[PDB]
Amino acid sequence: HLASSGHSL
Amino acid sequence: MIQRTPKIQVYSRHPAENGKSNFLNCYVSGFHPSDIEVDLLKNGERIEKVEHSDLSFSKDWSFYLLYYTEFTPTEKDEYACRVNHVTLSQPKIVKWDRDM
Amino acid sequence: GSHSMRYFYTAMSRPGRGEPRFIAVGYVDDTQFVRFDSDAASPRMAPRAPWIEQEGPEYWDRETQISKTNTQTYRESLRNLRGYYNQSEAGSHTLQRMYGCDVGPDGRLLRGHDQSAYDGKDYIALNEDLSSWTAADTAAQITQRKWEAAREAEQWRAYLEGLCVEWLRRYLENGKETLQRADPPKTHVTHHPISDHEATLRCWALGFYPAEITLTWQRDGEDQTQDTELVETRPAGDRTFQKWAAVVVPSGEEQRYTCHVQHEGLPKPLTLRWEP
Ligand code: NA
Repeated sequence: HLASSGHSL
Repeated sequence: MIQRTPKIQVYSRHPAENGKSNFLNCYVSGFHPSDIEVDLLKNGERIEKVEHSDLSFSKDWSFYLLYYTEFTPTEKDEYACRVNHVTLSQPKIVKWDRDM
Repeated sequence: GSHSMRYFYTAMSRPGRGEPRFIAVGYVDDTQFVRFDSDAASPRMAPRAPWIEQEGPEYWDRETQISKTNTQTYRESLRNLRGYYNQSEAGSHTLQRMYGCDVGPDGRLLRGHDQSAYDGKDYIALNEDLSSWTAADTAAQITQRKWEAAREAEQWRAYLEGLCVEWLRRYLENGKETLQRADPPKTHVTHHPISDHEATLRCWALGFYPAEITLTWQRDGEDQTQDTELVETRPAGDRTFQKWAAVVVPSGEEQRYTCHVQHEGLPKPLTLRWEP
């Protein structure tokens, strides 16, 4: 179950 | 940039005896970046419909891939794996050693 | 009987040959169970183990949408990193991420993970406290400041302690007949003469799972660490793994050498000799 999409680097 | 050259191992899924079906495996690992050319050779000629695993990497960030094909060894047929990568002057050939 | 879930992200730019490719694969222990490739004709998160297939459409839609979003976010991240290092738009670069959770036999969180690397070198990592970051350089310090502003560590901690562990426990139960089964190595010792003077003793371990294994040669009960050639553990293609260890011995002295094998699938550790 993936981590939710987060902030770009 | 720091690049890493691929390690190569050529081997079968099960121990080999002539006339039975097996899988020929070419495992390339330890490399960076991830673009790589890998062919399985039969007496010099590239085999077709070879498959491979989904790209992944180890804890040190280097990539690894398994290239494999179903086959049937014989006492005469020779097998090898041909690998090219940005770190390699020319493609490297690793023959399948029977008694590895 | 500890277990882990890990996701591996790779994003690679290729100027002149389209937008950066994004690839995501998921593992439980040494078993791959999903994949996504932004270069597929119709990109979707797809199953790679039988026990994940039973998940319903809302699962596959969620994982596909996250991965399609990530494809775009990792393209932004690659643009940002190029800037952070004052790099030209002509060169190819790689961004990697791996994250996940480890649990013990009782299923409790042992520790979580989230690490990132740029062109193969460590860039930023979430600390074991799941609340702070370690940045490799002044470029990663920019990422850290951005991520502190967006409270990313907080979200990682909630994921790593919550859904990561809960879904890993669920996978472990749905796949228990393989994920919770350790298969021991099939072993033997072979003998390859070099000259009248020496020969090679090679100790083989085949068909084992998981990949974790210890293979050592001893001469008179002392380990031959610097003298042993260990090959990298390799996949057989049928979920199992292979490894060998070799030592060159003086001819006639073969019986001084013992091969020692440790694996979770083994009732007892093994000691093996050459049997001519
Ligand atoms: Na080359």
